[PDB]
Amino acid sequence: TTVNEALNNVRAQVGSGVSVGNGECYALASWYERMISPDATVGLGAGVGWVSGATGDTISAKNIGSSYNWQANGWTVSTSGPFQAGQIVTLGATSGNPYGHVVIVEAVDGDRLTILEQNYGGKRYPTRNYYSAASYRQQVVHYITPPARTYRETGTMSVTVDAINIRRAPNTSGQIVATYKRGESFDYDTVIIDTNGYVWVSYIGSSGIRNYVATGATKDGKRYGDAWGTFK
Ligand SMILES: [Cl-]
Ligand SMILES: [Cl-]
Ligand SMILES: [Cl-]
Ligand SMILES: [Cl-]
Ligand SMILES: [Cl-]
Ligand code: NA
Ligand code: NA
Ligand code: NA
Repeated sequence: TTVNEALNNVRAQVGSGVSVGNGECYALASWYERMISPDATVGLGAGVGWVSGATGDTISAKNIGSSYNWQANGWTVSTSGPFQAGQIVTLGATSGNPYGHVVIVEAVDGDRLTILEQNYGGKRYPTRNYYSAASYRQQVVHYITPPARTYRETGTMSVTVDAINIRRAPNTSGQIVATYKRGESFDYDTVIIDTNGYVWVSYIGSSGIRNYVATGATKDGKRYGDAWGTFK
């Protein structure tokens, strides 16, 4: 899995309205890191930090750059930019939240940052927001720069999000064939569980080609957030 592929996976969370992991800002970053460094034994994604760097056995987003051993896994940390696609970025504390914030940089276009984040404005699900880099950099603490189980199952999925893309491959740049909308139901014959990625369901489509539908995030082989529909 490349940075681009992990990033594409986070992009595909946008619009789901469904929390990754426990809904905190750092759950999105943790999932993202895990996709890039799936075999790390220390770090945020691995759930092992310096006990000295935290208080009350709680995770504090503003301290994520100093509470976890990022360079153990080949990541680099800086207090200076510039912003780059693929970075994890931590932000200082403000009125209301003593723990600050953490996000993922999706893209940079001139002064425009495209930011992927969870639980920014009470919205405890992944969203895409735009910011001015000249403004945003003033709140940055750290810039953190990066370096499937399959089985048969005959089931029916009922979709409980606005829409899910249908794809020709089980990855998030497999280009859209169509979508399934909220409430709609469809049959599948195969389940694919990314160790760190998505639970996919799959079937052979009308034109004889196998199709794949993502149904929610996975981390370390288990669902990491609510499913995007119900199953029976
Ligand atoms: Cl320690
Ligand atoms: Cl360590
Ligand atoms: Cl701070
Ligand atoms: Cl289809
Ligand atoms: Cl096929
Ligand atoms: Na690794
Ligand atoms: Na998708
Ligand atoms: Na494709």
